[PDB]
Amino acid sequence: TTEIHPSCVTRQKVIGAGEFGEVYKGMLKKKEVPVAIKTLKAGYTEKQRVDFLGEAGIMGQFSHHNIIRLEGVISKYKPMMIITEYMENGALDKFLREKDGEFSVLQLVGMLRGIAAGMKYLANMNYVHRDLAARNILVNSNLVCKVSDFGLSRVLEDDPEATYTTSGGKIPIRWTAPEAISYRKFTSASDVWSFGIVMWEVMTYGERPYWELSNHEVMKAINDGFRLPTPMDCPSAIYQLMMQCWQQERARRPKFADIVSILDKLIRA
Ligand SMILES: COc1cc2c(Oc3ccc(NC(=O)C4(C(=O)Nc5ccc(F)cc5)CC4)cc3F)ccnc2cc1OCCCN1CCOCC1
Repeated sequence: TTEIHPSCVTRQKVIGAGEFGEVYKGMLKKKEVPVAIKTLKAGYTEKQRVDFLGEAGIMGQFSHHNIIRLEGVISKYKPMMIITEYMENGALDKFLREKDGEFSVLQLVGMLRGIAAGMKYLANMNYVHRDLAARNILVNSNLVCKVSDFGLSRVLEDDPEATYTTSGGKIPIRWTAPEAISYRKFTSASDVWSFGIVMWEVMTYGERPYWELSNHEVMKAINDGFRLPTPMDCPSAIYQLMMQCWQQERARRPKFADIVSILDKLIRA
């Protein structure tokens, strides 16, 4: 994992903030390159500093067009920084809502193909995402979609003195396959279930899955056999692909390799 020299980075503008810390737009110096810069909140524990840097090391392993690129880290000075390629259009779910109705079906299917190609790469690396959702897909100015994991599932509001703490990150119920909710059996096939949910987010221009249902209401519906309905102006072939992703038996779900091929074929026809 590349350590970046602080003289090569300038922070220009905060573009997001929370209890993790902040995200900035900045430049990385060759002509300079725009970057996102994620910082660590002041007062982190040694566990948080190690985890923060450990996540950057995980991201640095990947090298794919449809996976957010890590330029490097600043770990030797404060504030510590994770420095990534900049994605002009931000998160996909927000982007689609801002662009409601403004894309052709072919363009939306192209976004899904890019996400699937990133996931196929992750699957071939034996990496299970566990939080595949449009909020974790980033969009650049050319509308290229790239897989990321900011780590929202691993922010914990546990009291530092609590008797009971969350172990192993929280799970996004509306995005998670049934065998992963029940038995914590997370695999690429449970990611494929999540991909089907992303397909529905995309074809609805960012509707919240099951929005009228509580989390328990969602798990009951799925267990009763309910599946998200066909969005208006969703082609039949795309909805069939969604339904295959949502097969109760994980062995019957397509592989990300298959999804990429299926989407490629539709795009050429
Ligand atoms: C808040 O706004 C933005 C945040 C961005 C961003 O943030 C991050 C996302 C993920 C990570 N990931 C990580 O820190 C990690 C990760 O992703 N690991 C990982 C794990 C698995 C995997 F497959 C890939 C990556 C943990 C390391 C780090 C980030 F800093 C990265 C790139 N571009 C961004 C653009 C943003 O707005 C652009 C302007 C949008 N406008 C729209 C219109 O309204 C105004 C705003």
